[PDB]
Amino acid sequence: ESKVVVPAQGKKITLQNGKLNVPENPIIPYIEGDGIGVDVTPAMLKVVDAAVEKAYKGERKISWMEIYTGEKSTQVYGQDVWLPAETLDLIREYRVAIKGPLTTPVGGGIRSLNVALRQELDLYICLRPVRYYQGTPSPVKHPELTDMVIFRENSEDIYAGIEWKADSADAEKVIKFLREEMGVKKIRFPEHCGIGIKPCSEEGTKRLVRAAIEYAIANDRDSVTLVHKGNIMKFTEGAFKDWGYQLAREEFGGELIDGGPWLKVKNPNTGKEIVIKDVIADAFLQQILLRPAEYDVIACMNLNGDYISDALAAQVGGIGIAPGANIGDECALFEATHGTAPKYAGQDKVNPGSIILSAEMMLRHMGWTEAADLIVKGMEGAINAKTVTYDFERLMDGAKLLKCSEFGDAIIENM
Amino acid sequence: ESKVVVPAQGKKITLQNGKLNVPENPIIPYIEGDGIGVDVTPAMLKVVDAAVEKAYKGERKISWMEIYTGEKSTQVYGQDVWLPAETLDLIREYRVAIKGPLTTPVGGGIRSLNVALRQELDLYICLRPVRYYQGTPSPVKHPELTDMVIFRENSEDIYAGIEWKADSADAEKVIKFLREEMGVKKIRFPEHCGIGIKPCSEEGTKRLVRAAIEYAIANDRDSVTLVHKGNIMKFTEGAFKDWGYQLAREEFGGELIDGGPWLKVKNPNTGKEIVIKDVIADAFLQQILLRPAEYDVIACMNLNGDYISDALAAQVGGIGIAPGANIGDECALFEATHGTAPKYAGQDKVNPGSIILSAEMMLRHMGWTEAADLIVKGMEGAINAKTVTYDFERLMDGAKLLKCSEFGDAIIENM
Ligand SMILES: NC(=S)c1ccc[n+]([C@@H]2O[C@H](COP(=O)([O-])OP(=O)(O)OC[C@H]3O[C@@H](n4cnc5c(N)ncnc54)[C@H](OP(=O)(O)O)[C@@H]3O)[C@@H](O)[C@H]2O)c1
Ligand SMILES: NC(=S)c1ccc[n+]([C@@H]2O[C@H](COP(=O)([O-])OP(=O)(O)OC[C@H]3O[C@@H](n4cnc5c(N)ncnc54)[C@H](OP(=O)(O)O)[C@@H]3O)[C@@H](O)[C@H]2O)c1
Ligand SMILES: [Ca+2]
Ligand SMILES: [Ca+2]
Repeated sequence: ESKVVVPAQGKKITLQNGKLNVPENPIIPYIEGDGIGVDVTPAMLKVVDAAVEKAYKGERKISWMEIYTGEKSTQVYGQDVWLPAETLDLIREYRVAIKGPLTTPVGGGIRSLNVALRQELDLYICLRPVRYYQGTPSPVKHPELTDMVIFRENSEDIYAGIEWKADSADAEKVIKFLREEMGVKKIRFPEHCGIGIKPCSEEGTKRLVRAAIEYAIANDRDSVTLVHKGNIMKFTEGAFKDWGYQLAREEFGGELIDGGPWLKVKNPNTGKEIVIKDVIADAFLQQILLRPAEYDVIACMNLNGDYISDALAAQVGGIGIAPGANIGDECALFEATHGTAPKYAGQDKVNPGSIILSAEMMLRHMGWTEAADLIVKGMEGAINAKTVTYDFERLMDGAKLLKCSEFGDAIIENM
Repeated sequence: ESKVVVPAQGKKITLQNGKLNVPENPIIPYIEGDGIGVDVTPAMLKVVDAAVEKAYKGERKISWMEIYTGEKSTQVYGQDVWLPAETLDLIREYRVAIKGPLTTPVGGGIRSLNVALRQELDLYICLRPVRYYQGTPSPVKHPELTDMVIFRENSEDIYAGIEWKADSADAEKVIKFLREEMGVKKIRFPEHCGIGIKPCSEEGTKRLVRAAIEYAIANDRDSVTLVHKGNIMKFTEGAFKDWGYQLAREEFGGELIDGGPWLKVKNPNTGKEIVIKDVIADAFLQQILLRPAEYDVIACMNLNGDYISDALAAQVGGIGIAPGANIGDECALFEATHGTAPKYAGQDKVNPGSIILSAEMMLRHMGWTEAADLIVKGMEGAINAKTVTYDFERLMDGAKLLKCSEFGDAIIENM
């Protein structure tokens, strides 16, 4: 049977014509998450409820509905149930959901549950905004210069999970086919050799870049940068870059700037010129440290987006406070972006900032911008007050050490 | 015919039993490089000659021999000669060589000439040391904490150059084979889809990691860190990690630290315990900013090494002064690690620091440690004197602006 309880009071969010219809009493599924999920999720629930309560004076209220994935799912549904079918059904049915960090088992041939959720629900946009909160300790001199939004492709690239183990019958079969049927001469050592496949498609690329450009338009951003390693991977990474520029030209009236290759796209709402440009991935990892102010919206493939989002989070001292969304055409899943940190689980110690800012993204996605703004306001005030969790406090002079739950309260206090 | 002139005075370096036999008058092939190669290469030649002259009081002298690759090769050997066979022969024959940056053409289906040199000569180690020079402007607060040596695998990974263009007959053929014969269900969009292949082998992994560990032993370093994304790419990146730890156990008496997974390897020369450990790639890009002091020698695959070496160079304000070597069992090629920057070519403007420090690596590789030490000493003094090229000067208060050639002289002045 199902162990999920549909809330008595509460109504389902619907989708008509690519627009969400959010009732005053939306049911929002949430996954508590394993490890420190037990610490950060309740802090998130309280902070969100408070922002919603304050923003709309009791007129609106989320009906939270617990659903399962990860270690907790095995405890609820039994031994080998890490990702129950009903969880996929419920996220699609209720349109908007949030999760803590997840335990994926090792030794049982199971692939990342985070990636499973993204792929099964076709949540092809991994959306990671990275900004600086004044007062956050940072290893760089000018973290305030970083204000970027990463659009990471979620459905393709080496993340597809297509690979075969060295010395397996399947690997030999693939290698045999490549060498004998495809005439491949470039495998340096064809014995005891693992093999992985990297796909990149026009449709996959264009739906991702389309979203990145519409976002820049909607939020009056200054540029979209395609980041790629196309000089070495001509037909995957290079094709991503070419398809990206082509989409700009074909759907958004992009026009050559000078002799190229950059394009200008006219914001139909503000008349601002949005620059469409590109940077090679290795150079980009240097540019985000050396010239962060020159970058805004980023569009890139799965693996590059993984690396870029994490490298940027570290700049802004945001390793434990980086928000994230996974968005598709039919539903969306917001998430803590850190791991399960089991050594601290239950100690009410870790930073709930990441999952709280993903909840800020969730509220904004719902059109509840007022409540979202209150969360941003609360976060800004609490950090500026130097009333923070251990991860910040240990890097600061004369700050005040707060528990996880207490930092949640400090956010509410600063709304 | 050949347009290379073998120097009248000078003798060939030989190799016996994995040990270089370097005469007092070694012939060293060099490739000038395109674009700013014309600026940085002569500065390198002068600085090296001066260090060698001073170190050994005229007893030793390099006989430089120009050889060709890139744009200059087409001017010397004709239209489509970007990489003449003789260049590969000469680098292998003379054992040690150095190059400026290279022009690879676009639009002619030619792959990276840098990668061509590495693969054709089986230079399977890309060696990139990253340290801080006092006085260098840096975007981070504590660049002095960064002192790492990157061992980047050079012969495998997606760099192999194995891929087919979307909509090509070959791509369809591969995709057909994967779906129908291999039962692949994970290609999200199989139409208009480019495909690349990622190989990783036991032999490829182990020769790279073996070198990294022998280096840590020889240079009394504190740890070797395997960096990988093995949680997503189990059979390539994950296999690299497993093979790395296994090599440590099997060849260097690595023993479990606590419950693992880290190992300790006893330095047979100093008795120091070298830690063998591992970090996931996205987290590692955060750790190099947040905990740089915890890292020393790094061993990783081709693409990850590309990104890591560049991200680290940016930390230490070393984007134009990062040295690099490509080392195999039979020869070695030292290189400027920046591009050709054609907008400045011939202006005697850019930083020759990168190619000069690669020449420092070359001299050290030759066993000429005294001359190498003089280059390090000169570089340290010149930068500390704030007498530097435009790339440093523009980031500094009250420094003195020097031309490329003049910075070369300043290095000599500080020896
Ligand atoms: N099979 C599983 S579950 C698996 C395995 C590997 C990777 N991953 C994935 O890779 C990512 C990293 O996970 P992981 O397991 O390797 O890292 P974790 O062990 O979960 O966390 C590593 C460290 O990050 C810091 N940290 C994490 N969350 C924090 C918070 N909210 N506040 C303050 N500090 C925090 C803590 O650092 P300090 O100890 O220094 O304070 C913690 O010890 C996650 O997305 C995870 O899903 C998953
Ligand atoms: N087909 C070819 S040749 C190709 C194409 C793409 C990439 N690549 C490879 O990718 C890497 C980057 O090359 P690229 O062509 O994209 O970059 P480049 O145009 O060669 O250089 C880009 C910028 O880097 C800075 N720079 C480079 N060398 C410097 C030095 N010695 N001193 C001071 N500043 C320096 C300059 O920045 P500022 O203008 O700000 O002062 C320069 O404008 C190279 O390894 C290259 O081989 C090659
Ligand atoms: Ca990540
Ligand atoms: Ca590079």
